[PDB]
Amino acid sequence: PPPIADEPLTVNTGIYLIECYSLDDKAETFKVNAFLSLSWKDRRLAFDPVRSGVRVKTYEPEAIWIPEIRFVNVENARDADVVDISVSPDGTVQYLERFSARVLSPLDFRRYPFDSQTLHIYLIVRSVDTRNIVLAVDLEKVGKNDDVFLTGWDIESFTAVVKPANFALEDRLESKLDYQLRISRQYFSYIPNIILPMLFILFISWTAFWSTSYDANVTLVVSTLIAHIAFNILVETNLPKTPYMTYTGAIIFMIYLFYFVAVIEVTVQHYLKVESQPARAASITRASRIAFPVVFLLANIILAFLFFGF
Amino acid sequence: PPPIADEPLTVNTGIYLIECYSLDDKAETFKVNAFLSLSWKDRRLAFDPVRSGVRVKTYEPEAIWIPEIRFVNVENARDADVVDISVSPDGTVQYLERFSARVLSPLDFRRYPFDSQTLHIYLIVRSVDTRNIVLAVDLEKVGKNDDVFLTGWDIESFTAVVKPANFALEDRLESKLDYQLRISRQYFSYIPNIILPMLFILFISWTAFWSTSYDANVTLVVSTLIAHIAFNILVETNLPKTPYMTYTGAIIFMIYLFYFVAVIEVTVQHYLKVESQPARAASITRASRIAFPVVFLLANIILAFLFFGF
Amino acid sequence: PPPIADEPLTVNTGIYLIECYSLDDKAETFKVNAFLSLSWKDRRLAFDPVRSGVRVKTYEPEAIWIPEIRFVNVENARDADVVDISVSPDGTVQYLERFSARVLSPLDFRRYPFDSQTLHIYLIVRSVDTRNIVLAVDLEKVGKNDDVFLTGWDIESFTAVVKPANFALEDRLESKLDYQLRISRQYFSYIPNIILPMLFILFISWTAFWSTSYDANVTLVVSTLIAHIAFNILVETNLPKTPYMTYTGAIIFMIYLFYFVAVIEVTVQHYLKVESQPARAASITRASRIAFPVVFLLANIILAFLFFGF
Amino acid sequence: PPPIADEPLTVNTGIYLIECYSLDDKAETFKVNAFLSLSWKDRRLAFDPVRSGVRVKTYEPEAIWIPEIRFVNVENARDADVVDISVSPDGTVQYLERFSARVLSPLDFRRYPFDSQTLHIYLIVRSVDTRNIVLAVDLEKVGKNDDVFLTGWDIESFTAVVKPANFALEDRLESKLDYQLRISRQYFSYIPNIILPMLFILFISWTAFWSTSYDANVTLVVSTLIAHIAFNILVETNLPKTPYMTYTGAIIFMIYLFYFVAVIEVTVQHYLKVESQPARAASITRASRIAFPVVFLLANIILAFLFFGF
Amino acid sequence: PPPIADEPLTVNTGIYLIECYSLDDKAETFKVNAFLSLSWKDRRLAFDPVRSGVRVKTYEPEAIWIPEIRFVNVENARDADVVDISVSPDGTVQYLERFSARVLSPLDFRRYPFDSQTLHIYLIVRSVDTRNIVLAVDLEKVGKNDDVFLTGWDIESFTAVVKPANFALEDRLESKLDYQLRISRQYFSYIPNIILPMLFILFISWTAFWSTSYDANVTLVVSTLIAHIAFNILVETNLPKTPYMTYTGAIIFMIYLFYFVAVIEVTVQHYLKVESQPARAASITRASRIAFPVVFLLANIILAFLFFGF
Ligand SMILES: [As]
Repeated sequence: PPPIADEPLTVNTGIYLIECYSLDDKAETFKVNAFLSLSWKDRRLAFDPVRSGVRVKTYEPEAIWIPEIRFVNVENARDADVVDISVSPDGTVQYLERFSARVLSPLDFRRYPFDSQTLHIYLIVRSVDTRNIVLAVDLEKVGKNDDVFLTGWDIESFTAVVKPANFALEDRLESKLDYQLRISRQYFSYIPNIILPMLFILFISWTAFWSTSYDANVTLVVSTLIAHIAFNILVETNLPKTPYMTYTGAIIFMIYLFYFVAVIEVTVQHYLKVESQPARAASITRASRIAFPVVFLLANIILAFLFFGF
Repeated sequence: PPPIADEPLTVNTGIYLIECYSLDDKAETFKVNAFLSLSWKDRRLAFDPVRSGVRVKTYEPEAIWIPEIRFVNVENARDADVVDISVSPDGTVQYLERFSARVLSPLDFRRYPFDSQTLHIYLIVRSVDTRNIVLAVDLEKVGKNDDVFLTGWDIESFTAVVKPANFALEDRLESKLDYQLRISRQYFSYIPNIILPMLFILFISWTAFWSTSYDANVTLVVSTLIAHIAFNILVETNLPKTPYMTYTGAIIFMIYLFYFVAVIEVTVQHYLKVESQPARAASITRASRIAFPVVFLLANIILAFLFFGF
Repeated sequence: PPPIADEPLTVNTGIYLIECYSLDDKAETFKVNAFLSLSWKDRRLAFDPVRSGVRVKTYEPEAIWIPEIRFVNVENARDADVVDISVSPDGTVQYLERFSARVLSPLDFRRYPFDSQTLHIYLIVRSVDTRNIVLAVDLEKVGKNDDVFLTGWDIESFTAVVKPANFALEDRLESKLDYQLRISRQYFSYIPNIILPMLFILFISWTAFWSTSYDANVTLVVSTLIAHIAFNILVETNLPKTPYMTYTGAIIFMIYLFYFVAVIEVTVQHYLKVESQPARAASITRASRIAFPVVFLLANIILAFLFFGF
Repeated sequence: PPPIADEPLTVNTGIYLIECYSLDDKAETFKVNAFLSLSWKDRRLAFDPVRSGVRVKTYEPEAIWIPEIRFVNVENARDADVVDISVSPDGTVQYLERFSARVLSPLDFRRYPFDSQTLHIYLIVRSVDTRNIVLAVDLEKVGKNDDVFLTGWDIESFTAVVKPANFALEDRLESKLDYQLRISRQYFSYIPNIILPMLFILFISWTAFWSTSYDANVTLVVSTLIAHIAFNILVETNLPKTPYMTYTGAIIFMIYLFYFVAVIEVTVQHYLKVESQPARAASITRASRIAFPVVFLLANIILAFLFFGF
Repeated sequence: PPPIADEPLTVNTGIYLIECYSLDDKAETFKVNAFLSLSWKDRRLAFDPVRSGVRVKTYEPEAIWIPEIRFVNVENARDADVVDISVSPDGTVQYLERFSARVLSPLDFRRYPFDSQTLHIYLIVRSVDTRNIVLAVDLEKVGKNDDVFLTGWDIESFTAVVKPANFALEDRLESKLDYQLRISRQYFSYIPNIILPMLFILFISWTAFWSTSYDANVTLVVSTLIAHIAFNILVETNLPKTPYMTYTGAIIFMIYLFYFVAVIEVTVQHYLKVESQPARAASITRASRIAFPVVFLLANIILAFLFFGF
């Protein structure tokens, strides 16, 4: 039984994030638990305050016509408990639920450890014989408690795009709203646990540039290579198959080369050193011990720049 | 209370993918959230527009007879919220739900990293005392929003096989429709993260062909073999027990042989070199350093061709 | 309100597997999604066809008395949606649900990778003031679609034991039926991924029988031992704590010995070789390089036979 | 509407384990699926058999007053389906449900692999204006089918403590009953898979007592130490953080010492052997090769005894 | 139908922990199963005891107006079964449920293995046309059975902050209460299983200070480094990405340096020893064998102090 408007019936939305959690880089999802608020004039519900009880009367959901606001990017439909309904005397309705949904917003792992993401919540509304246009009421959209959590992320700002996108879908226009959650990743921990440990094994690798024992230079350079894979693999886990190159995975891969030529050298500073031409061998090893650190720190400036600097 | 047709009652289906996600190579499943649309003539619902309200009247699901459209390849029954119902005056009904199901379609890992998959959704309908034939209405089957996601997959095309398959099941014919989602894998990331890292460890392996120290050639060749397992295992995880040979697992296994004979050689270039016959030993190592890269790059053309080229 | 039979009321069961999945060797469970079909004469429901509507009338579940068929080996009670009810005129009822349960059937890992399992589904029915006997109707028990999946398993045959087991439980006899699903494991993949890789590391281990450097024979034999654990552990994961010896775990353990004595020898071919008695040492190593492969291939025939051949 | 007793209303309980599974050493829980049976005299329900139908009349749960029997050590409230209700003519009620709960009973990992556990199920009942006392009816407490499973455990005996513990909680006495499940662990598999593999690596370790090459005695003793961690870690996984010392973790830790002094020796038999005093060095190594095996087998008798023998 | 108070209606809360479990350091959550108790005067419910039945009358939840007490830090809404309701004659209502919620409270891993945590439960209540103020009744808040478990934690004390925090949220004041659970970690097991095993591998590392073979000093020091990662990684698992430095992760990282300079030395005591200046080399190694243990034990006092001592 929809409210006989005179034109498109505006319905006034607003989300108040209460809990925010389980951001899942792999699945590109996150859990949210907030308030949903809705308002609309249903002139029928109008009531002489004086002749009746008080300012507003409260109804159960069955009694009133209430507009189906579905979310768009959700796994299942959301779990919502209706907190209150409050018809004003002119026929203005105050609806408030407290939903708990798992949201499917995508992420840009381009700068991975140093990435900033923007999450989305959608809310379509499908029209009928009155058109339904959604729109935001920013007094119930300051939705964000001062304790929203979201581990391993700094939460920058929850806001909403005031202009709805009015699609037409299978012959009844829908109205879609864009609620936005902006987040910076907490990259700190990736340093002591990934970046540094990773760099160290790289350096040890190439003390083989001050050694002359092939036997202890393989035992060295090769053993270190292994550990890099333990890290390569460790990272490549908490991270989806991007069809594009992730910054961290760039440098994590640039590295493999520095282990490769490293080997090449130790191998060469050996074929030379045995081809009775140490003249050359200890010239190479002599230089290797300079070229690598440079070309690395160089390539990383190149890389680092190539990603963030662009 | 079914609509007394005069022949098989056609019911007009149509899916509009809204969200698409959690494709699970291991389980061979994916999550989907779309519109389901249905139409049929229920002459009873017919109504003088002029003597009554307007173009169409809307009903709750309980009021109208509505045909049970179950999905076939689903884990549980799907979670669906009814978006709208709209009986036309001739008795034509417009049903629209927004279901959210976890779909069980199988995949062909034959070309694994470079594989293209086709996913399915089925929709049977069980007949009664009127036969029910489903059929597609392609205006509500352009079902695919321009933001369907599906991480790690490029989405080629959502369409449907217009001719239903009319089975007879336990004495009431059912009508089944085939909705098709075609996808190409995003193979890019498998390169910097699996293929390349994997090839590198292989090459280092066989710098042992320019070494002459057994001790540093095992520490070398053996250490590299281990890492290959870290990769072998890494891959063999995000991947079901195919009863058949997966391309990537082919080359991932072809490799083990190149590690084996590698060892064989270093081992031989040692039993020879100590059987006072370096004449031979440094003839073998001499050639090993050519045969392996060739026979590999050769075998890979052979392999690569054997898979994609056929 | 049970149907006043004149003796034990037979209820006619039948399962039609539609989906079959998530077989979990660790938990000894599997997921299933099938039809449940039931029939019984409730003479009360009988109806003059001529004086009434048609062949059969359909009821909602609340209207008719319907016998509680619980499954026995289930985690929670099963999730079932009622597909149809059809009382015949003599009072014969056609019930059809589509349940989706997680089933708890045990497995025999004795021949592990080459094991064949038989899964079970039970269906008790608890009697009241008429005795209830269940029994199978094999026209609704050809339950098995031609697309049942069950990854990593070949599905041999779904059938049922026609004779119910009529227990008496806490004073009301129950009737239990045995539905059986027989499956052979798809052992193929365990070859390129476990068995072979495993054998290789074993062989490399004992090239130490053609080496004479203790230093490169430990670096060798010990390094390989490690990798075997990586495999030992890998396997010991997707596999419950059987109180009995699993074939694969037999040979996976027989192996440890061949690594042990291997060490013993290299260690001995060293205490001898340094006790100025290479006379003996290179006699041992001489034989070791024959005994091991034999005694192995021998023990494996012994083992293999001991398991499958008995 | 409770039954107006004349004193404490006795309610007669009884559990019949049907399925038993997912014992979780880490979480200290287990899943169970059994019958719950209850009896009480509700004189109101009394009925002239002769003037009425038969021996007993059956009711739905809403009709009769039925006593809330909650379980105590449960994660969530239990999932129970009511199997039957049967009021006798004196007003004696026969209630039978089939619940399925996840139970939270603790375990004594003191003798870990060789531990015997006793699990619990509780059933409080909160009184009102008649006191409610629970008590066991041992004819519905032989609850244990002859197929109860519980992988990796031998099930010794399901029984119950006949005397309830009548607490007073927040001013209404409660009555609590103790159902007991006794289980021995199936320790067999821990031998081929943990204990033995673990002892082997220990012995190999100290063939370094018959070697004289520090270089191959470290590559030896150190490589073996690593593998022990692979086992140390493997075990320390399927096992909660006991605030106390687990037998297995005792010997798994005693071991580390035998690796430590082992190293000490090889290290010493080297500082000695190079301080031109092999007089001593090969006196130490000479004895080391006796002391360790003894002091070990000695300490293990000490340990073993200390745990099981006390 | 709310109770027409004369001022803010106080509602009297109280939790009695019955079961406590699944504390999840990674997710920062825990499961709880307790009693919730509520009291309020609803003068309407008042009843002449003499003219009516007895002391108190009991109602079903539907009959009475009952205040919505939502928990705040919960994943989903909590699963609660109503145990009893008991209106006194003045209109005083005794509500008692037994809920089972998964609670989202954060933790301070600063002292990780030796950390003490405080968990929270919240209970808002949203006002209407009478203000609702919650408050604690400490006779139903001694909520904590003498068998609360919580594996791997010693439970210090369950209590509550008597003064509610009265927020105003979207125009209706809410009242929030703070229930507190204080817990000390059971750090014992982390010793035999992490700390000690970890220290051992560190010591062995630097027996390389009494060795002079570079080849056996890398095979030594490098092999031990690997094992430390097996531990580094092991730990870094059961532990969230803190944006801050965890004590255990401090010392677990301080370590890497002692492996690094260790290498440096062995590498140097080799470039020196071969630059025909053993004068120096065996002066360094001479000192290394003192400096490291000191600077370590020193840094650990520094570290240990830095964390716990501040
Ligand atoms: As190694």
